[PDB]
Amino acid sequence: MYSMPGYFQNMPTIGKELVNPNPENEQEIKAVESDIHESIKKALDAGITSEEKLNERGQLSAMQRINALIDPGTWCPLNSLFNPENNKFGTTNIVNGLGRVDGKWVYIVASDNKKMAGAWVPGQAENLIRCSDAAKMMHLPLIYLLNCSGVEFPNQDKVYPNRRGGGTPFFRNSELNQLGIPVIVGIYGTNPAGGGYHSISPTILIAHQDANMAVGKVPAPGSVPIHYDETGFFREVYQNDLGVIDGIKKYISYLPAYNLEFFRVDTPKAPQLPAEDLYSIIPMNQKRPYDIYEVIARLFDNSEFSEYKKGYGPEMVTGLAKVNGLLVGVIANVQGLLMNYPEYKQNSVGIGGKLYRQGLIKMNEFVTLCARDRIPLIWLQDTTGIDVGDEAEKAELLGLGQSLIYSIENSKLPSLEITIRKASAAAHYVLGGPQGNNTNVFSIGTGACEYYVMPGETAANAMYSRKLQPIIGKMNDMIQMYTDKSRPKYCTEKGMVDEIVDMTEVRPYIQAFTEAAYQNPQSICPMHQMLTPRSTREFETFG
Amino acid sequence: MYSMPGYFQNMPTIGKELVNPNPENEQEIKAVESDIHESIKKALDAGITSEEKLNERGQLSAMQRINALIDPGTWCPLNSLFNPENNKFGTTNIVNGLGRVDGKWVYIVASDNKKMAGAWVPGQAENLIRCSDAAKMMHLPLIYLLNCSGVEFPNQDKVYPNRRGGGTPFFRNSELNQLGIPVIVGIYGTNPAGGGYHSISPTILIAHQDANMAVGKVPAPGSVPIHYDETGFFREVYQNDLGVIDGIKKYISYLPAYNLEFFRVDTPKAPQLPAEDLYSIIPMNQKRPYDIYEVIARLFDNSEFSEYKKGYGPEMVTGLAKVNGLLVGVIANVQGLLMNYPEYKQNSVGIGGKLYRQGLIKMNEFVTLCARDRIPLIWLQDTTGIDVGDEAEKAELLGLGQSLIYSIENSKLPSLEITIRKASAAAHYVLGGPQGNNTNVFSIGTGACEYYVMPGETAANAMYSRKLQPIIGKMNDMIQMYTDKSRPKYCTEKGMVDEIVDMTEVRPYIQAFTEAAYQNPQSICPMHQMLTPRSTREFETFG
Amino acid sequence: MYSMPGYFQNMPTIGKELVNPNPENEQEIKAVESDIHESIKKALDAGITSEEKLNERGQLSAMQRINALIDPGTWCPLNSLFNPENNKFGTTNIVNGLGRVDGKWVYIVASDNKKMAGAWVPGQAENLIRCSDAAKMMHLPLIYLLNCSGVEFPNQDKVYPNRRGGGTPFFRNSELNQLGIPVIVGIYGTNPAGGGYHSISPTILIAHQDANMAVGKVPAPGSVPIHYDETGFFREVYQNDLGVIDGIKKYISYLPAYNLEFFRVDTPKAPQLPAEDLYSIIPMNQKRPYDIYEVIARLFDNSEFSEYKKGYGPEMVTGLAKVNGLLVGVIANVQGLLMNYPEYKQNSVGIGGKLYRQGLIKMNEFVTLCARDRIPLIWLQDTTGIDVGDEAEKAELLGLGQSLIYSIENSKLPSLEITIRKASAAAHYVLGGPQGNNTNVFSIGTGACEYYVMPGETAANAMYSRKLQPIIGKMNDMIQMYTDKSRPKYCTEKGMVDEIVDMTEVRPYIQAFTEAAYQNPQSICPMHQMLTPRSTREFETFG
Repeated sequence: MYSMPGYFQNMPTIGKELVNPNPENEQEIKAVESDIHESIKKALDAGITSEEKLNERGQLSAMQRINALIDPGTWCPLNSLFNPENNKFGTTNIVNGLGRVDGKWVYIVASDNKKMAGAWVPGQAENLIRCSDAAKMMHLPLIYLLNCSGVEFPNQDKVYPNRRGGGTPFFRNSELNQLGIPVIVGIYGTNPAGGGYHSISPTILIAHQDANMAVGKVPAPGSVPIHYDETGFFREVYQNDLGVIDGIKKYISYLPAYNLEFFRVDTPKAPQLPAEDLYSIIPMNQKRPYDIYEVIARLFDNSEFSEYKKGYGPEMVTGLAKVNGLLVGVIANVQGLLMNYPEYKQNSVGIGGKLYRQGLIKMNEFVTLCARDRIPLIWLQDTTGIDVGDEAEKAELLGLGQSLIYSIENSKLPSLEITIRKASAAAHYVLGGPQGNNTNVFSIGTGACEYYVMPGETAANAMYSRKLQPIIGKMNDMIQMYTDKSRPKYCTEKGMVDEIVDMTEVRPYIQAFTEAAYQNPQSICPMHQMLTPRSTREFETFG
Repeated sequence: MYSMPGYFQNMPTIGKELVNPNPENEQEIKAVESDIHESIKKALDAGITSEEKLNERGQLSAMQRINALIDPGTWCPLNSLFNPENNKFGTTNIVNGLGRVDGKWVYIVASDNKKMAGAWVPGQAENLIRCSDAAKMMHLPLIYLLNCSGVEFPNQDKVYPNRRGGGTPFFRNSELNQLGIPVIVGIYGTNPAGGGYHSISPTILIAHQDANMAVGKVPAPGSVPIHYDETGFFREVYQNDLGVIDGIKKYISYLPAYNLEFFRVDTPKAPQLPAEDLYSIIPMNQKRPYDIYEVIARLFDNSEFSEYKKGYGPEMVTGLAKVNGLLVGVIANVQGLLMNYPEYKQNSVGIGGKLYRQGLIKMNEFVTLCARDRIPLIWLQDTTGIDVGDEAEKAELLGLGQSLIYSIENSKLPSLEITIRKASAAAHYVLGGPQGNNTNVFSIGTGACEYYVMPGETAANAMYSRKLQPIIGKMNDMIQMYTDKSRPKYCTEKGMVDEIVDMTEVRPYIQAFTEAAYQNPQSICPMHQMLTPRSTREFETFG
Repeated sequence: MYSMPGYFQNMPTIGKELVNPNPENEQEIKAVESDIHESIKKALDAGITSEEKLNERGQLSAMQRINALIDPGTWCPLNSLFNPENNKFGTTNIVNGLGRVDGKWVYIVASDNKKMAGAWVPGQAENLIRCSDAAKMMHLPLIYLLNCSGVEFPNQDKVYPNRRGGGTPFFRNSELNQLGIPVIVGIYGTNPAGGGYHSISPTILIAHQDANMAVGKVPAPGSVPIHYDETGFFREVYQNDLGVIDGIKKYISYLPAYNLEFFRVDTPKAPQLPAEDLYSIIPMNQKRPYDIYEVIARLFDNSEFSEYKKGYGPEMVTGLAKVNGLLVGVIANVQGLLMNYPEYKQNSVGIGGKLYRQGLIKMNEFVTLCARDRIPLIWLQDTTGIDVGDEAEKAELLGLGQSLIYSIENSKLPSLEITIRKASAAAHYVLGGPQGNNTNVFSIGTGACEYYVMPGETAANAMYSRKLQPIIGKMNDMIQMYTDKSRPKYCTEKGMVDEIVDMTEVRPYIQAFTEAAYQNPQSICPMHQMLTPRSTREFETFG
């Protein structure tokens, strides 16, 4: 009951059973992961009010609202620790991510009512734009669990004005609507001005009986007697938080969505090798290489993988894989030394994690093929950059990196980026990096990830070279600075990567992304009209 | 030789001769203006190298390159003092704005080679995105005068990574290209990594004989012997800065552009009343009202203006005007008390600068009419917000403000916003504010402008009310804070408004915007098929 | 002064000097050509009034208006003999095609005022839609030389009503406008109803002093005293036909257009081998093969050609060429027997003109590559179909033909199709056939062309096989029928091919198409970001 089994089923299998486990490496990754989890716990509990205190007053917390809304085990948080402006509570006062509601993936934004009743705080507008952008790119419904008191008077200058401030999301909600993407808001508590516009901008308004939305024992402006009884802007009103959630569930049940079976090329299948091995496979020792095929084997269905142009551009892996039976294009760095590579140099060894002419061209082609086939791209980054020097320049490397950018921009397909370890240099950008604002929905990273323009020592040796012990002290300060400012938690705090996820969460996020991309795609390529599988086949049989 | 003179020529004239000039007011505005000019002067001269020193080494400064490129008197700088991250030199290391080249308006970005040879600095990516966005919205060619050494090692974390960092503009350049908007780069000096990608991302590459672009007495990687002789990426090479500029001029001469006469409905005509009167008309005393018609009379052709729905929504002026013979829709706040207004209240007086039901609906309609007619919108803001209270709420004010946002988002036309004085509350957003990222090309402000969520005293009285002398001291601190953080220079430094312009520069910026919007529009409504003029007429004759 | 000379200049040259000329073949082609020219002459002179009689009355003919408008030698007529409904005068009462005006290519439609003063006749709406569609696809200005008396009362049922009747072009003109494509009308004589709407629908209205346009010694409704003096719909009025033309020239001079130099990769160069040899090269004996490279050598610049995947899919030629220095992708059938081909059969010989797996995939890829690179496609058809049988079916031939359709539809680029000889079967469709209404601007054919579903004898042998002399008489009748209904003139009369052009006119039409496509393209791929040249190179060097 699937198209072209000859192409899409019984694909080459990859990966080996993990013969030599590494407990110390696993220990190190999990300690990054534990720290992430601990920080999130702390950030979610931070504020001026507790879950307990809110509950007594009649209010669920953001997470209680989310957990009430979603199918169990489907919460994929993003921007959990996003806090670029260093808010004391450690958050942007919203909780956001992907969740599934009776089988339909939705993008969720929940005001954190522990923190000045979900007030605007520095960094929040940016966080919200990342949410609407994800919804836009995926053509995925946006859900607000809204409890927003608007602007705090001390810091209005950082939250009220400007191109990408508190006013942008209301336009972003109109754009979503004009693109045919529904926004659904559950309206809680007092929402004047900023919250009022967050309340009115969505497609569907579900209100709490005690909630209000307004421009700005006299009742709070724009309560239910007004926005239900008079204006009719509140389409439905409910006694309590859970009723509002169930109202939301109801309108979500109304939303268009494919039965994903329509797009499957196979029965969903678990990987053949366990994800827990990733804790041994992906080295915390950034100098150590690993086999990327072992990672791909553990993230994609049945450890199946159909490689595009294997042997050409061996610094990269590009090929098709399946996620819950759905087609994705995977683009992943190869680690390790590459003998007699690259081809434009004599007697040379190539460094895995770097980009050369063939990998760039191979990627350009693959993106373009997947673009045409409407197959979403998942990028697995572990990169140290593009090859440098005049031999690299003559090999067109600069133009090829940019060609890839162009190819990506041309794809107009939702894309996921996963930083396995290193996100560095121009390579981070061109490898479906978060800099492609039209394509990259968001990015995630493992506990083994790190982000920099270039390595600490490279930067230090560069800026201080012209010293031809105190200078060596400045150099090592810079190196440690670069280390400090490239740790997973710091990177996600600045939003360089949207979420640091556990090794056992990577596939789930891939599953969430892929199923959300196929939920209601805006463009289709029938399987029998797909070019990637054919060109892939032809390369294997013709040379 | 123009369509429908009966509609578009001999429009009602507006404005009176300035009978009572105000030298003190003029003195106050010009002192803001002088401070702006002084700061710009200082910021342009700041850095590690002088114009003199660069010239000797063979390099023109950003401004010398710009002035060499553009028709005299056509430079309309934007973001001159944009510096949200507080860079010590006071700039984002680029100089940007609109310029005209042999009659064709272009968007210009010039690396400031006085400042670490045009290195990436905090705030620069954002500044650059404002440039590409303007080019996108207007379908206007983007010109780089590029001299970019890439990343400074101390601050890479603030400039290299993230969704809207140093990598975004390369995607933004690809998008421009895919939208059919050409990017032209004059490549100066050393451009590794970041500069390399700034060099390769454009459509046309004009290089200086000593310039280089690269991924990253051995020659600097990717010099002319490489990118001219080998790769051919440098399409043209020139001996000197001026040759590069002339190369750029040549490719600009190749670009498509209407003779604006095609779109004119009239001979360009100067306003009938002089702009210097604006210095008396627009009060620096923010409590004093003024006649907006006196402003509109001095900014638009022949002081002509064709008002839409005069008498309905008297808190707003909406109507058609001409800019160098071209049709624009003007939306401007009315100042002064409005007797027996608004209509949903009894025995009431309306405050000019505020938005009520009729003005919102009138604006919704006018935007929508202009959208259909492909007439670009110029918004003149002097606003204190939307009417508040449950009578305002029953009058649908929240929904109408949002309707306006939707209408704006629906217009998909380039729009200019000019803050005459007050940019405050939700009103700033909905009045074609910079929060509409798809529509507002940029925004400008006069020396009389000020930006806040709400007035200082309102915020102070709000946050401290529940004190039922030291508290009054905290309140007055906040008030002074709000004043500090709402001055024209501060607002433009944070990019709340892109440029503070002289009263005598407002029309020129309007002329630059309008002519740039009509230079190569992506959509046309023939004049005889326009609805705005007809509906306007019908309202005047039918009631 | 061009990008990447290493890729785009000094391309492999092709073709040989014509050693053995064939006067009889040349005689046969030219007799088809002479017949075409004679028929056009006759059709242009047919009607109720002569050029002489019109001139005396103050009216130029369609062709005099066209010749007055265009640069000499640039007229590329289309649909000259289009007459599907068998109008007695042999035309659709309009004259249409491509013309150049002071260097700007435009699409021209001229009412034939010899024939019931340019009245609506059967087939005319369809002819007009082919004109607006071409203008749309190429983003090329549409010019009406209008002299249209509207509907003839005897045949209103065939011209007035329905989805694609006399009313469609007015919507088509609005769409052009909304797409930013200007329509310019010179209005001559009496234009009531149908002509009135043809007059009002354009962007720019230039009227003759005695002309009128209207909904429907009392003056004809909507004369100059009305539509100039009152309504202002006539933007300009002129004394005479030539003044109107010069008015039109003026507004055309106002239109945006690239200097084509912007897009050139080389100096325009004539082919190295003369086109007159095509008269010997292309065999009128449909059983005889020829070398397609000899044709490509004579149509494209400097007989240069950069082949994509030479040796793979040898039934097709796909590669880049230059037309007046501009990049085009060429897709052409290979003639002759192909030893040991195709690959999915054993001990087989392939027939040139047929499509097999590799050529289909190669074409899919090339279209997709050119799509990404924004390189317009020129298809040279000489085809007898796609390989048949279950070996062809297992080789996915049906799915690959459809994949190609999908690829073409995905390209969203203007495309030209030239039927060198045979346009038959599904192959005609998939080879950038006129059935791709979003992509194929129009199609042209040589005097050696012929169009059928399948050959006469194939159809005869198919329908009568089950006769297991009078039946052989029915079969030969059908064969002769198929011959009758597949001749160049008949095919163009039915609009199967838009124009039959002389062998020496093919390149000129290619030059007209290509320059028109690059005049104002809606999307750009910078040369250094193009993938086709790189993938082409990589195939040559890697295997």
